[PDB]
Amino acid sequence: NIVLTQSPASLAVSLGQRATISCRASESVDSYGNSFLHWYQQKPGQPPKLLIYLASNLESGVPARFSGSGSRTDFTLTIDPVEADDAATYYCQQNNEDPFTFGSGTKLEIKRADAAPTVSIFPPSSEQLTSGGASVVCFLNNFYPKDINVKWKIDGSERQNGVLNSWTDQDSKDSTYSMSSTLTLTKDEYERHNSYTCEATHKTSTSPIVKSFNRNEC
Amino acid sequence: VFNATRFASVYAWNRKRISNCVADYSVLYNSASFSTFKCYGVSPTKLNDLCFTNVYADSFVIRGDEVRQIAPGQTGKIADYNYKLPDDFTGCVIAWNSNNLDSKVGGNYNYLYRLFRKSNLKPFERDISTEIYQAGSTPCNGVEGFNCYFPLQSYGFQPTNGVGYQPYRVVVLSFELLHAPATVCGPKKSTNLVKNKCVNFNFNGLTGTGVLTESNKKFLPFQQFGRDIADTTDAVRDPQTL
Amino acid sequence: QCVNLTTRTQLPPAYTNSFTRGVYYPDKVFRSSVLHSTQDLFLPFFSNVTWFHAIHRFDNPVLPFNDGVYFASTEKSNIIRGWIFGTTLDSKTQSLLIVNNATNVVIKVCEFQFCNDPFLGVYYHKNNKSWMESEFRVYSSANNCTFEYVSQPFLMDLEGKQGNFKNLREFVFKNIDGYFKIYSKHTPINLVRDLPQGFSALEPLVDLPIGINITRFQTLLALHRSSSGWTAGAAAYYVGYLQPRTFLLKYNENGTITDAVDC
Amino acid sequence: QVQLKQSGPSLVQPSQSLSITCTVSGFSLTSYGVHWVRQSPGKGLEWLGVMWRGGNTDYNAAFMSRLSITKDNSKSQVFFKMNSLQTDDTAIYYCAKNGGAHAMDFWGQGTSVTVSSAKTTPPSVYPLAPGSAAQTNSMVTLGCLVKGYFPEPVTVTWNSGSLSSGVHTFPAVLQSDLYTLSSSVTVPSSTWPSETVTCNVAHPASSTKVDKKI
Repeated sequence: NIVLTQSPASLAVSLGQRATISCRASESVDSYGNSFLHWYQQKPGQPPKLLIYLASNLESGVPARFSGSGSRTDFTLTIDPVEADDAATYYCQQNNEDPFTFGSGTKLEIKRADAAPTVSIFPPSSEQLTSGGASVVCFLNNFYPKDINVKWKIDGSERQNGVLNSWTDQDSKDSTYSMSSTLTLTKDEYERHNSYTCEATHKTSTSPIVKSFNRNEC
Repeated sequence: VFNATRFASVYAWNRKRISNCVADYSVLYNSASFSTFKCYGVSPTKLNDLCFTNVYADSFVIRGDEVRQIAPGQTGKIADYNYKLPDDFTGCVIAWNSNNLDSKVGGNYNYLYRLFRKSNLKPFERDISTEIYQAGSTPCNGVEGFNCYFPLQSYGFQPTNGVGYQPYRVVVLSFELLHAPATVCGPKKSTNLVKNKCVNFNFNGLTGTGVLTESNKKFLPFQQFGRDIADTTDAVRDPQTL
Repeated sequence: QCVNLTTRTQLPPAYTNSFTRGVYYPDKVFRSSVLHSTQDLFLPFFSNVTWFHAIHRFDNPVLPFNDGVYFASTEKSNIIRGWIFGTTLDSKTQSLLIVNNATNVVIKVCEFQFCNDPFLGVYYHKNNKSWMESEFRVYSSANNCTFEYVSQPFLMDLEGKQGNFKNLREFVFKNIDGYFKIYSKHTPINLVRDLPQGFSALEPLVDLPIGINITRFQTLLALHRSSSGWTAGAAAYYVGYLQPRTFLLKYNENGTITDAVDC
Repeated sequence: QVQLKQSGPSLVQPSQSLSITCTVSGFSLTSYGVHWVRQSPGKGLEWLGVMWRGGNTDYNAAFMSRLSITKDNSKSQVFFKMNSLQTDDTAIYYCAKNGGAHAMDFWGQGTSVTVSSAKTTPPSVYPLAPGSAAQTNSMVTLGCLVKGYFPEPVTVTWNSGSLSSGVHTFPAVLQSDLYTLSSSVTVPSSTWPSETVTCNVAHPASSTKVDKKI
């Protein structure tokens, strides 16, 4: 049982600095002439890919910012300079001993300035209301940090049964966060009350995110 | 070798044995067409007018930051397991860009290089074997797997590579001069002709100072220069047309 | 390969006496109407030299090359095809191989694994002659070649002719700091006995900067048959050992050596 | 050029077995051993096993007793025999080309394996357009709602992937025998409602392609 204790779980590093993603191992070393690991990078919308094999060799196609080293137990990945297109999850792979397990994965994040989320509500189309459903979506995009709490509040009574959020990790190029909040209702529930409000609370935004809309506004 | 149709790997290089001919080395140094031209122990302009016993041109491809490994007194995976040069290597290493030459659609992943070997290679020792070796005392007994690494690694070749990751067509000119006959040399400069005047001369066979004239004297085509009764400088054969 | 000729009649190593042969231009110093005294590897005049025959008696022994060897070939059918030089004449080290197959003069230096008896074979020499060579059993294989040379294409007279000796081909082989200087001289003759009583200076042929140790040598011979039941034509060659002695060189008004003197 | 996509499975039920075949392209199967991993069950990537160059197989401590790899040299296909699948085994299986030191240089698309006996449900593809009272700042925000679909995989884009800078896709939530997917895009007013924008949605699990103009 080889458990690569990859630490930390995430990094908040600004542009131009040096990010340090460690990877600890227990078994084993002295395979041939080294004991290093293979490093990968998986974006939120792309499968993983090999950057550097054995933490000390060259690889074409990837930028020169990726480097690293490592001791017999602790292995280090070096990203210097941290640009605005390297926000993704990095892993390490055991290859000198079976099982060839992987690490827990460190989420390298770009430390941008704090920003408030947007607000925009999309009531259901004529086709949805005609069929019988009513799906309202309230998008809160382009915010930082990931601390966001969206709660749908129907003016008759707060609804927390059909709510559902899809939080997206920090994209590679777009250094901000994004989350889609949805609410499943029927035409009777949508036509029950007139005004409906999308409420949310963000860490940066001192004022609450509030946007109300009427059932007839379509 | 400098304009080869295909360049081989760092471990299976194409060694061209040069012997019994002449070739200028300063013509390529001052050509401004190649990127790197670094000689160890002797300047490239000094060896241009010096003979050698044999000259081997080892053609292979390596990355920009990998050229430092192929040199005397330098270690590395390619310098220890693929192509070991001696610590007293008095040769030269020429390199130039290859992105617009050896690249293809989707990248040229045909080049390979050995990461590890059972033992270190000796100076000037080629090894084209792909034998899969074992890591520890538990051998896999043949096929790859279970801590049995494959010796050769894939070679990334993309057009958007960096200056250190760029592959270069390397041509290592290993020079050697021993007590054996010196079969490799370089060419000389242009020629002049002035007659009826005391002037210095240096022909193909001899030099000195004298007055150049013409006469009906005969000369054996199988000889270079003549001598008088007292072994003094006499009429000689023109190195040019007879 | 390992096929030995059965037509070779065992006879003792007869010899002759060179009158004044074995003289050449020792260097590239042109001279005219002077007597140049110089010490180099020449054949002593009125010395004894061996007599080997290549006929239906066929001698091709392994003879030494320690000090220097001089060749003389009286031929009426152009039986000579080349020579072999080396330390032990095998694939253990480098060996200088000279071949003349009537199309190209090949000169190479490799680890030639020479056969027990190198020769070339002419097929159908009696009826529908055509004087064509097809058998090439000089050596089996070669490894670690250091020198290669191939002359321009040509056509040598392969016609086996009878009568008196008409071709006098003489050569000299020596080593000076690895620079092997080879000499040659071809002149017509009308001879019916051993080496003629005369004089002829040999000119430089080539200069091979090889740099090998040579202690023995052999000679190629052509055979005819219409590989043990093969015979040869009509030709003979001679071997003379050189010595570092002083000799005079009588250069004529044209600048060619016409006479010489021993010490 | 290099393709290592997976296909073969029709319905993966819990406590059952089914084989997965991964395509081999770009290299000879007898030269490199296809690696196997799954898509982050909780923590980061996890290892499943690796096939030798025509020899034996190695597996992880957790997946040795449940999963098995079989190499078919006659058909040039890599089979992956699954056994005793549970609800927590739902993840995307990936194949990869072997490097030098058992690395994974190249990667494929794989296939979405969902361990559940529920029936196939088509997607409720509808566009998320702004209302008549919606405001704008010389740019409009558009979205697509792909909700109530099962099983994975599914594809969502804008105009067959015309834009890539302002296009954003959200992760699919793993619900009880269901999934919820959505998307968003920021385009200028000159592209909508001035020009026609169509959200392309494809569900390879059901082979259904639903296009909805915004």
